[PDB]
Amino acid sequence: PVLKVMFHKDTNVATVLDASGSLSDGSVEVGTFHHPDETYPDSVTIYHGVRDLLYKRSAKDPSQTASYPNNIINMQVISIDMKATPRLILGTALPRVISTIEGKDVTWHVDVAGGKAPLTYKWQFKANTVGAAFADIDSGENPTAKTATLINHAVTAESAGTYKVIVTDANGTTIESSSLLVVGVQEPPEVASIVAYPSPLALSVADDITDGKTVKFSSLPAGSLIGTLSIKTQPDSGKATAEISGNVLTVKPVAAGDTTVVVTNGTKEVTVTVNVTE
Amino acid sequence: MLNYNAPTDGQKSSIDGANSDQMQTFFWLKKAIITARKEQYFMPLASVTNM
Amino acid sequence: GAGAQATGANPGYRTSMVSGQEHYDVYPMLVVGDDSFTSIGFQTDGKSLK
Amino acid sequence: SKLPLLTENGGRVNRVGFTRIAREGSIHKFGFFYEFTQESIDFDSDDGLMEHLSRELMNGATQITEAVLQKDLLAAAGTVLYAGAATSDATITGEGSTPS
Repeated sequence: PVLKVMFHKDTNVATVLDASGSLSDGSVEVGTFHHPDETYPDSVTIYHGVRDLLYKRSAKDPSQTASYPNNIINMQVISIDMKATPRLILGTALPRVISTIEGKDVTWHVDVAGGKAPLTYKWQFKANTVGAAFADIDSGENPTAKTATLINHAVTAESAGTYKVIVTDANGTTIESSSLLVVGVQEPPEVASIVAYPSPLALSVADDITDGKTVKFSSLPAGSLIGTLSIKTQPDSGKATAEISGNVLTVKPVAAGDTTVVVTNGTKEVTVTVNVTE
Repeated sequence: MLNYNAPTDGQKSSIDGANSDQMQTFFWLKKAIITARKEQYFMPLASVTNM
Repeated sequence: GAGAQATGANPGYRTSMVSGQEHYDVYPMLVVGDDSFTSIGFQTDGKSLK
Repeated sequence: SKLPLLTENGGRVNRVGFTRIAREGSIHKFGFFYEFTQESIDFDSDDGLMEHLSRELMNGATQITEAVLQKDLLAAAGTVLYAGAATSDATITGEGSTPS
């Protein structure tokens, strides 16, 4: 969020308020800055944003701009008074990857403080299937998915995928930590289907002729061995060209109109619909 | 047979499990490639008067 | 205050306020197995943090 | 049924494999400071005030490191057991017929 800064010259107090916030005590606007920092987010803090604005203002009149050595530059005499919405602080982030074998109980543990209480927790899970999205873990079935400590009893190969805690404060401020669960399947289930994402594939002759676009393949169930992929049926050469490397199909447009690519692992097939525009 | 396979191409080595990978997949040549200073043609032509 | 909400039926277990609401405190009982972890320091002597 | 029995002719029998796991951790930055004037040192009664303050600073740093280590160890516990009938943190209660 953008945080405004105001400076009282007589008391030497620099108040940090929200972008919409306001103060009526003699404090003059000295500029604004983004507090979670767009580039270099964990590299700087409010002190650095308040010091870079005050450097651009006159010590004799803080409403006017000045240059060194007639600017505000001794921060030892300046006191920052924070009155902006407080940020949530991850005290303990989630492990980047947890690993287990089928049948064991997994347990995630996030520490989160700061903001305004009460703090609420909502766990979510994204499957490893290509093109999947995160989705709330039912907290009626799993009472722990509404707390800071999640527990997944007796993992399966389907438990594998990204997990994510989203903590919200009473002001609506939010923080999130994520963790990939890897599950060791002793006897991997044999492929039932191949999934293509994106499918359909939308191409533009104007935009995509040089580099094309890519389609990724995944196996169902998750953790099955997809095997070696090959193109069984090429697209119409008057509409598109296609090449496959590993689990990635690259498709390049030739002219407007619809075509299809059939990809196989020798036992299963998937059709990618390709829509080419001008 | 334990194979090295191609870790950088998505094929892990046999020794590496589902939650493991090669620590060193390349060698870093620490002698860098640098460009030389540009040539100056007009600075040599200048005679200097002391100030 | 990480436990369940506490009411006047509290037999005498510890609680704390969470934004004007009383919740039971949660206390740990930790077992640290042998060789289960190590600490990391930057340019240390191997015995303690720098 | 799975013992690696061997006959006198040998052969390509009882082949096995091995696996490997990787684990990682990161470091974080900490620090605090205090300020003083020359008069608060020279005119102060205790000629050893700076030694006192430095010792307290070191003690605070060590205590903070110990607390952070304990917090990390608690967060990293592989198994969590809930006393009583509790199933989650929000359910841990000291009242009712089955307190935690």
